[PDB]
Amino acid sequence: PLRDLDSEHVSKIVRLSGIIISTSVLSSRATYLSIMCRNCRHTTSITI
Amino acid sequence: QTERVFQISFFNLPTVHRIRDIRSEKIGSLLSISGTVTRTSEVRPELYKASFTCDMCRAIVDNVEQSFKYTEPTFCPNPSCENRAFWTLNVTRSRFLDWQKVRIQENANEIPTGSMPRTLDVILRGDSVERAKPGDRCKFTGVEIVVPDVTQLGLPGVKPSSTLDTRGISKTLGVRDLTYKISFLACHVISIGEINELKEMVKDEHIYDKLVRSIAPAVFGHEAVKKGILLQMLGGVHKSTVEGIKLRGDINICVVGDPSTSKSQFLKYVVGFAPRSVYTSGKASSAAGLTAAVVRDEEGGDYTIEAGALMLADNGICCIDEFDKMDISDQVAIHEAMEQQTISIAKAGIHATLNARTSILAAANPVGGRYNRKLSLRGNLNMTAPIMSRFDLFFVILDDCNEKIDTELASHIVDLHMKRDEAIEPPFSAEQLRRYIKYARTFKPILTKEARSYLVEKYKELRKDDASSYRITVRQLESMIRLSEAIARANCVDEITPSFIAEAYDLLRQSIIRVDVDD
Amino acid sequence: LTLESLSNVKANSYSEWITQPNVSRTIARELKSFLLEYTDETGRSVYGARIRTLGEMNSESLEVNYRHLAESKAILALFLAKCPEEMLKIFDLVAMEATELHYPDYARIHSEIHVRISDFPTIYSLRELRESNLSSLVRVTGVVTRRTGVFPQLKYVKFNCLKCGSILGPFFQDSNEEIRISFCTNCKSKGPFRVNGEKTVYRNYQRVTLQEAPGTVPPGRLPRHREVILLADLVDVSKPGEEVEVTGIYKNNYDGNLNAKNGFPVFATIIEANSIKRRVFSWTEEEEREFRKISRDRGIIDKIISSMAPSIYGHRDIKTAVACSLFGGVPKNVNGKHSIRGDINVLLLGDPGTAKSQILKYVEKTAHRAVFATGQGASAVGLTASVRKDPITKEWTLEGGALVLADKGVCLIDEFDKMNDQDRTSIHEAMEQQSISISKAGIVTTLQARCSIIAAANPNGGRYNSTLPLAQNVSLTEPILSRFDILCVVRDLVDEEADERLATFVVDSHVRSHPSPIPQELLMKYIHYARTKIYPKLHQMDMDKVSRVYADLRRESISTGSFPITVRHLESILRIAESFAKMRLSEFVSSYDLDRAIKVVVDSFVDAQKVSVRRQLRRSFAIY
Amino acid sequence: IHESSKFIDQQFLKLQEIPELVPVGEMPRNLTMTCDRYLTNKVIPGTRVTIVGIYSIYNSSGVAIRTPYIKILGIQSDVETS
Ligand SMILES: Nc1ncnc2c1ncn2[C@@H]1O[C@H](COP(=O)(O)OP(=O)(O)OP(=O)(O)O)[C@@H](O)[C@H]1O
Ligand SMILES: [Mg+2]
Ligand SMILES: [Zn+2]
Ligand SMILES: [Zn+2]
Ligand SMILES: [Zn+2]
Repeated sequence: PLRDLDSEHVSKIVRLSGIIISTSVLSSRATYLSIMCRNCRHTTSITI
Repeated sequence: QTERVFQISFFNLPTVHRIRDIRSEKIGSLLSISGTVTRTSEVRPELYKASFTCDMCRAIVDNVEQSFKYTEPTFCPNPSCENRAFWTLNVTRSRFLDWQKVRIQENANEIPTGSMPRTLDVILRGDSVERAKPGDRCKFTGVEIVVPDVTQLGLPGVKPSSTLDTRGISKTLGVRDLTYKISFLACHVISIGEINELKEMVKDEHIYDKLVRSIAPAVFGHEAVKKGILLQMLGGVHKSTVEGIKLRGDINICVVGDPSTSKSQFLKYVVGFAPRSVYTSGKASSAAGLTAAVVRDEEGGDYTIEAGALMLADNGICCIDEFDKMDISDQVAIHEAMEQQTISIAKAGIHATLNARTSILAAANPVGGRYNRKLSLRGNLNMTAPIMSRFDLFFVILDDCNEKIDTELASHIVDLHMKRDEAIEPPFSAEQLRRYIKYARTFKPILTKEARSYLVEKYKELRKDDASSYRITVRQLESMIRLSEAIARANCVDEITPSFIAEAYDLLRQSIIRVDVDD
Repeated sequence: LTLESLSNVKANSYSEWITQPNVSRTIARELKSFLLEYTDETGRSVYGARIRTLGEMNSESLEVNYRHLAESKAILALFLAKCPEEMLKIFDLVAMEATELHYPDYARIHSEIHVRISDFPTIYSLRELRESNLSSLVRVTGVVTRRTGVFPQLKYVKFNCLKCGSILGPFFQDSNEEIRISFCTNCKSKGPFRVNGEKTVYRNYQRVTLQEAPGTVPPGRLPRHREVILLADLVDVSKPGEEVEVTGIYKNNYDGNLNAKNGFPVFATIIEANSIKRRVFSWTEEEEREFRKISRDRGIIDKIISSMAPSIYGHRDIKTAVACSLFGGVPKNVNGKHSIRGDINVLLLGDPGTAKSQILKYVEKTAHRAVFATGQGASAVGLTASVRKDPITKEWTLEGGALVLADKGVCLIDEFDKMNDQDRTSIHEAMEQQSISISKAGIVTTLQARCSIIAAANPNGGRYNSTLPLAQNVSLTEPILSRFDILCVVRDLVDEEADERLATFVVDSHVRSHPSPIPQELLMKYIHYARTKIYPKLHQMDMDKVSRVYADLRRESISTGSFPITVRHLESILRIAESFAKMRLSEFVSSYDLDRAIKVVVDSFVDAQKVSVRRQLRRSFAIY
Repeated sequence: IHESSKFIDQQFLKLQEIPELVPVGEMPRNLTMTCDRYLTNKVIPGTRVTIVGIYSIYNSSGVAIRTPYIKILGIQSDVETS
């Protein structure tokens, strides 16, 4: 149950039941980034 | 082993100053002032003499005097280190004092024409903390001080400013504002406003009649209300059962009359006599002003409760004029104070249970201006059923046209105007009567075996006679018991006798009136 | 050193005395001696047995008694009073070593043992505390007014070096100020460093607000309050509204920057807890055979009916109805397409001064899941569902009424006749469909409201009118009234003999309060076991009687010209028979139970009728 | 350089305990959950669900306190309101 959560269960897998009351709007997060340096013009990439 | 802090206390000055007469040429001198206390805070520690450690070197500087602000040392004592700004505080090895803040208000009789009351903040230290309660008249002796005030930035006029002199400095910006307000720091707090006579009173065997004839002397007649008010000032007994059921021991009275009757003089008498009493009116009072209100401290970190009429009348009598102009919202709080003796606060995330052990004196106008003798009591009043049930005595004042009574009444009224206060000659004075009431409240009567069986038959007499304007239930039996312990306290004895049961029964039966019917 | 040597302090203060290594070793050895050399009156190893029950449940906390430590070794008691913070670390290491000495490899099943002092002489009220009490052991009373959730606190912290990607080893957190590192041993740097959440071990944390109990506050003054911090096994013990006893340490919050903050230099205080104590329906195989034994005594029904409100005089019919609705029945689903409820509703209609609220109070102390709401008053719970904002956390919450909160239990509505339209709609929905619907703030849902209703109401005017039917004395409507099984009418009839006993009882109460019965404690548990495991049966040999009884009561009702009789009356008959049978922990509904049930419904119908109809019926139905 | 980058979707949800088996007189407690990619827009408020996830913390009065939250790894709905 939701009230039976303690310090033991931290970085561990739990199974929970309940009711949903909120759902926010979808946000954008990056997965692949391409960048450039504003002074010398060096280019590289990033993967998340 | 540390040294003991010493405090000096002066008192008994020649003159006492009013709050509306404080000037700025008396700053930093000794004076005594008067006022009424409204709000108090909890006791917190105060930094007095601190220990600091250097940050360039690690040296220890102890016993730095703070003097109303957070002062830091201005020179490392080592002749080598040249530190003057960088320090750290050892909170483990510093010496503290006790600190409380009190709020005061101007007394009612000292307010000028057309103006509103003034306020002032009082600081207490050491052993003077927790001597002032809310709703008290106290005299303070202390020193008139000034504290910073950033609320004045915006007022018209020239506001003084500070700067450093650049004439004399060799060269090849710190302006501070001088705005202050007047505050007060106290060293002495006092709350202001023989057996031979008491033992003489206890003996006289007409003491009850004299006490009745000493109440509200300015009012003419109306002896039933005078008896009721006395029994309400004396009180009953508070009991508790095995199951935690609480048996109530306060008497609640309601006086019913139209705007013609002299029903507000009774209330004004009680608010002038009794120790802890408050006078409130129906449409000049809000719910927060009756129960309580929550305000936040400037010091930060805590909150404070501010008392209302019901809390300022704890173990006392609350006076309400014009009970019929009360709202349902206020009446649900009054009912909570009457069934329970608690007030519940839930606002802004604060939960608190507060004590309201108070009696209710209330004056109500008939529903249609005048009292209809053909209707029942319920038909003439405008109260919620829960509130009406828990009132003990209902007194109705009706007018009669008799010539001799009119002559007496007119004589009395004119006498008071001609002769000032030499028109009363009461049996007892107010200072005499307070002492007797205080003595009487410390007796705890018990019932006797004759009393039990007399009560049973008196209850069966009431019930058979009621089969009217107000029907008889078990609540009336409990009211009978309460009134019995009230009369026993009036007689200053320790056990109830069947004679007092007769007076209680007669009083209750007389308070009831018969409904008039046509034909 | 020796024990009488320690009692000559040779330092500036107690704190600096206790931290010297030589005095710490001495006190650790002397604590080991206390642990392994105690003996009670008889001589039993008081702490030996506690340390073996430590093994079974595998707990992480140990209870110590200050009286014993004052008995044996007094300087330790003085140091415990003055500087408990330093003492408790030493005392907790000693306990852990002693436990390992009796349970090997317990450092895995648990890594630290906590000491909690049980008794302690001086007890303070919250208003007495002053600045002389700072950093000292205290014991206080109060009432719990607020509670927070469980947050994790750092215990064994691991750091990352963001140049060479290394995990720096366990570092300990003192519960005073946050710890920060400065040196990487592998790459030799003071660069950026961040805590590894995944490899860290945390601790339980919760905060509570304690208020002076209203009763003790001296006249004219207001209650004071303080804050309490609970760590590890102490979280979630005292729910709001209870009275507790706290043993802990009185400290200052080192607020922040004392600079700025113009004004006097004042500080705030907290209490850090060590032990909490309070100042049930679960049963066992010891009491089960006693249940079964009491169940075999003929006439358990009338014992139960007289063990109910054990402080209101007379009113047997209402007590019988209370027992019936406090035991219940069997809900039914016929192949997932037809439902007949199990709970039995009870309405009380009575004149002012007949003790209905007292029975409603009793039901709440006697029951497992019971909730209280008021129609026209001030209560901590309403009847309508809603979405509101939490003052503390600043969050939106879904809250149901007392009907939803009391699922599989009982709901107690006081002053039933003064409801507003909203409460009436909620009540009707709950009683009819047994589920609450809400469409607010994007939430569309249906909730379960399988609850029993008991209600109290006052007639119109104030007194009962016997010359008119029930529907014309009360302000409720037939749709709502028809959803109640049993109706009780309390009439204040002026009878000379009854007043004698009523007044006798009432006066005896006051006289005694001056400054058959089954015990309630067993009844409370019998009620839960019976309603958990007892599902009585309806074998149909006993169908012939009820068919012909219903036929007669239908033929009579139309002839006399009164309320109609519908099959809801027979359904109530059977549902009440279920309860009377379940009273005997039975296995097959008897005919005796059916006959007992029949009286309740027939009496209700007969007594809720006009005077003339009532005289006709009280003679016609004389056989039942 | 935004025209050369790729993105995904992330959502926040709050779960509440069943409003029925709650302590009497206390506000229900709730938890904050995070999900992304192929788990978004799968539920609506008012639904009773089974969630499998990881219990973790993030930093947001007290010496060292952290706020818990759950990373979603599965969703299963008891039954939906048609
Ligand atoms: N039959 C009775 N036996 C014992 N005590 C009784 C009885 N009838 C009334 N009382 C007592 O009389 C008082 C009645 O108060 P209570 O609020 O319980 O009555 P009520 O009928 O619920 O009130 P009301 O209908 O006026 O709102 C209580 O002290 C109660 O214990
Ligand atoms: Mg009631
Ligand atoms: Zn570059
Ligand atoms: Zn220095
Ligand atoms: Zn490194």
